[PDB]
Amino acid sequence: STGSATTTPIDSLDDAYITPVQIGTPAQTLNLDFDTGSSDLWVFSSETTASEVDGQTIYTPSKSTTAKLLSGATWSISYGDGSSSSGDVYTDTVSVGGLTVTGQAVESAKKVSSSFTEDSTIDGLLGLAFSTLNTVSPTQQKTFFDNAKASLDSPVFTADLGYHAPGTYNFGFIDTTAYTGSITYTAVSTKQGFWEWTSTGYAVGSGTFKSTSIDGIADTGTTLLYLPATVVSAYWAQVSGAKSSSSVGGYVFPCSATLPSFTFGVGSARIVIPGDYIDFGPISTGSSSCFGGIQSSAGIGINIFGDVALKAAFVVFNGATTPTLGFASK
Repeated sequence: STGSATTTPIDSLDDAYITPVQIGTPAQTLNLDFDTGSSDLWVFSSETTASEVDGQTIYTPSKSTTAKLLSGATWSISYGDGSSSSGDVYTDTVSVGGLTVTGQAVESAKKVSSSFTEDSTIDGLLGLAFSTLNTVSPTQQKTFFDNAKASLDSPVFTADLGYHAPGTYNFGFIDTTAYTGSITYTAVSTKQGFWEWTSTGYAVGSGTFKSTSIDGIADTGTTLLYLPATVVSAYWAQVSGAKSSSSVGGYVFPCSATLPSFTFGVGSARIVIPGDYIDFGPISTGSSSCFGGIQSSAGIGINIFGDVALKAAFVVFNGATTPTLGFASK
């Protein structure tokens, strides 16, 4: 089997991408944030505290003839941005782009933190990291991809995120028309539950490539590119007037600037992020200070190849017995 679904930016900045997901019978379609940095499929629901729902579409398990309470199971998750959610668990039929999994754990939120409530465009998350990170207790549950894997034509999914445009998540096949050149594959460590890999270096603009190992994760659920402070300083030093602002929470730059590209290495291959992908717009409406799309990871504990990086590539998440990541230009 295969599946193919379009993913759409939630706003004009590409802050996140939503993908329609069919849950239950008859289908209830919710727009979920596919997140290769986490491993829970959770949804706003008829159980979510009413004051914490503000425009999201909810899953109502009592209206699904295939929903079953997973008795005794609870979940609770906290994300790297400080947001969180928790609740109980149903199993139900879940379909993405024509690919159907029966018995998928659908984690129904009883509580969500304010950042979820305040974002009416995201109805939940669909985790695509390794199932070892799934938070359901006392019986950990498998991700949608893990459940689908055995049925797929090939045990892979691909992320093809658009810049200011829709893109595609495919399951079970690699669309050879969706990229240019060849795909370069690189080793993955699953020791932390992430799609963790080592970039071979970077360049700023037309500058020389610096060969240096940068361990990080491929994370579709993170907007920006978070890299070591040395690398980030080297980038922003090429933008007149750019500076790190403690009050704003990162590097800002004059909105009048033209940003240089940023290149990262994948083995001997190179992925170029155009400068325009690094512009996240005014820090507040009408400001002439703009927020940068490359930020320091120093306070995180891990480097994160988020959407800024991934949308410059066609990315293969190869879930074979020994997982690997592939990157191609497009």
